[PDB]
Amino acid sequence: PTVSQLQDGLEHPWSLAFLPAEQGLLITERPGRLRLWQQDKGLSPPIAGVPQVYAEGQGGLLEVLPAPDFAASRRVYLSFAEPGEGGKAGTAVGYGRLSDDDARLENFKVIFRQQPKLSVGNHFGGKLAFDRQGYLFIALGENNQRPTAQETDKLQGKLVRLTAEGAVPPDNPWVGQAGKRPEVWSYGHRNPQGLALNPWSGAIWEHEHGPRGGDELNIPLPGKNYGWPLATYGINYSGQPIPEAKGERVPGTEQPLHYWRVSPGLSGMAFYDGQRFPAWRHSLFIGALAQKALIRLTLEGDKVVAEERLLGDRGERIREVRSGPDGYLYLLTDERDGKLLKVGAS
Ligand SMILES: [Ca+2]
Repeated sequence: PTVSQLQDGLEHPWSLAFLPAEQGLLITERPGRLRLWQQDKGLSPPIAGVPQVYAEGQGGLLEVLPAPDFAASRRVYLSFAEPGEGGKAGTAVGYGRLSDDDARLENFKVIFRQQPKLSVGNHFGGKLAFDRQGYLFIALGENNQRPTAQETDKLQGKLVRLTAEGAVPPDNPWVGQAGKRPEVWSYGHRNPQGLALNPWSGAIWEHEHGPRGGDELNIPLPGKNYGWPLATYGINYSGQPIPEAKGERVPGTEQPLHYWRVSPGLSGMAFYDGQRFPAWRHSLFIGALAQKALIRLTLEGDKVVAEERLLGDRGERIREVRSGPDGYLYLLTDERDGKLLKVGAS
């Protein structure tokens, strides 16, 4: 593949999002800054009005996602780790309006908070995605408290579906059910760092880290249990089993679409529906942090039929993957001197 380094000097960049036409790209730096990159103008100073964050461990400023109607509204959603009571943090999601001159995020306000707050630095999740109807999906980790992913009254280890304003859609699976959070779409997730709308089927797909082994790709269905920590393809970091695990397959829990017994460290995900590189059409691209590579899965409908590895000689932790309107892939690398990369098939 071809690789062009478009920008360096990004401190642990986490998310990118394209703005319309040639207006550029927004990029988050996990320590807590939002930037705008454009091909002629380079990288902006930090944009004003961004929330303060819990910038410890894996937390900080996470996803940036312009609203589907950004051209009209200039609305920009952000996810981030937010401090709370008792010195524990949790994920939060809000939005503001990017000013006409790109200098300031105006009137930022939180619309959703993970509760309770249980993290001391790990497993925020944080990816965001809109579906075809404009509903907002939010992927949440279990804050490193493994059993809470199974608990229906806790927002740990859940995929959440909200309206554009953060309200609960009345057809969410748990609405009206005692002891269950009505924001929840699916449960039993560990630490999801991939979330994307399949452009052909209209289904949200998700991926998540396993512990020592067992990273997973899922197609999450409403009200379904993805099994963490009762079911897993991984073990604990010590080499002992995860204490709560009953098996790789556990009845009443849904299997992953695809799994990796040796964890690449999945991060970022994009379906390729461009015209520039026809050989890449109907592929799903996923970053690998630990294995420092880009994964390409060939799809036949909902089936994964082949797995390819790219960029394995570059030595960069791939944190973010987006399919650009110009037909190239755009990546961020997770390092102190983090990079924005433009990647093509040849
Ligand atoms: Ca699972």
